[PDB]
Amino acid sequence: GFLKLIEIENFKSYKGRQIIGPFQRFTAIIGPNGSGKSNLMDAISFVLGEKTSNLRVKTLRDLIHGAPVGKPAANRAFVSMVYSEEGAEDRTFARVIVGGSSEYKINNKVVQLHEYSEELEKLGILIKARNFLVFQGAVESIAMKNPKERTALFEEISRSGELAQEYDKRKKEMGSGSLVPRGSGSAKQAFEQIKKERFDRFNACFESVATNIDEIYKALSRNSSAQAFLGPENPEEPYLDGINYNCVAPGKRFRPMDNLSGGEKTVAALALLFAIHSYKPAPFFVLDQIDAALDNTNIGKVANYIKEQSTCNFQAIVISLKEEFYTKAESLIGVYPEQGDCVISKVLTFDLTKYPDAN
Amino acid sequence: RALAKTGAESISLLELCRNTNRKQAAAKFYSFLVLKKQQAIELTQEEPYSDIIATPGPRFHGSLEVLF
Ligand SMILES: Nc1ncnc2c1ncn2[C@@H]1O[C@H](COP(=O)(O)OP(=O)(O)O)[C@@H](O)[C@H]1O
Ligand SMILES: [Mg+2]
Repeated sequence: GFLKLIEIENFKSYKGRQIIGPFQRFTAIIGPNGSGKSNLMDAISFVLGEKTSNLRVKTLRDLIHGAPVGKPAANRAFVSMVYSEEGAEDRTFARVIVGGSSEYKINNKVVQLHEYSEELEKLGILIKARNFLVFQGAVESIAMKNPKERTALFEEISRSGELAQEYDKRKKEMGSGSLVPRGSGSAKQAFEQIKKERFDRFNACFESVATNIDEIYKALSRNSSAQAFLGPENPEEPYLDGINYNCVAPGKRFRPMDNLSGGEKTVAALALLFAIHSYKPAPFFVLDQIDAALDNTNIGKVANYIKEQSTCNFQAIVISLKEEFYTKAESLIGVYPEQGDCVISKVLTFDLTKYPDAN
Repeated sequence: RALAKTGAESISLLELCRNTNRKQAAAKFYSFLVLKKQQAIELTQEEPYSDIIATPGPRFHGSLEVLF
């Protein structure tokens, strides 16, 4: 499905009740500095289950408009997502701040966080892996992160990480940790068994992403010269060591990853982002200033990939400071500030498809 | 010479963007956001994707002939 709109009430600078959207398949959020773009990113994170400590506040009630200066606008606030699916009525997912605590609701029925997370997972929205959200200043780290941390991402998405506890126990019972490990046929079999189970869970995900990533990196680069390789440091037990990621940019000679430009690292990061989506598709991505390090050539190639993918595969919500990027979206959500006790954010909507993208 | 540069009671963004291309129209939309931040205009939008109407704000602003 797709994210039809967000409804926000008294959340950070978004005073009062406001509709954000409706979204098109490719929508860009824009506005001058200080208007409330980052607060809107936080509202999206919040309704999708983000922990309060990752939302730039010391307490949940400080997310209520005006609360940080002891002038809270209300005793409650909420963010709501309207999720639409062809052949189905709209479904509303909401998180409400009530009495310093979070209440989760699906179609105005209160649910516990477990069921909220479980219902989202059925839609492709994984609130632990969070593979559909890229924060400001974070896109390059996706391509340059520690190989061992890349393995943890694959263990979370594939659920192979669920087996790590049993794996560790069976390994020790087989003699791991003794000077000369000796294991019976049985304790060895129990370890070979849990190892096969973790291997199969991990590879069901990793092999798909690794065999799809090259085509995606080519399609982002839009050249045949480009190549992307994902490979385990430990081929027999990929979950025990790092996942190597190396690329050859098109018309370029090979370089290691920390030698690439910010923009080249960005494209490599997005290829991995979208290769994960080819295995476990998310309905939408929220991308906060991922164009920061992109030159205009790469902005064009990324926007074209989104546009030639937003019809069918996924929806893209981007926050952008660069007109070269956001003028390629179907609609703009413009954020502006209003004067008050605190900064108040409000939004306008603008349909770019009315105008020729030409001269 | 500067006294004769009279203006309207409201400005329609969609009217401003008639016969513009996408980049020009986006830039006018963005300028409305900046003018509002500067309190040079007030903004109304009846519903999402309706026309966006500017009226004078509580702060003076120069060069409004070129902005509109
Ligand atoms: N709970 C709140 N109540 C009122 N205003 C808030 C609250 N939280 C943040 N703000 C205000 O919102 C503004 C920051 O908004 P932000 O989204 O970061 O702007 P930008 O568009 O540059 O990303 C600050 O003035 C900040 O004090
Ligand atoms: Mg910001």
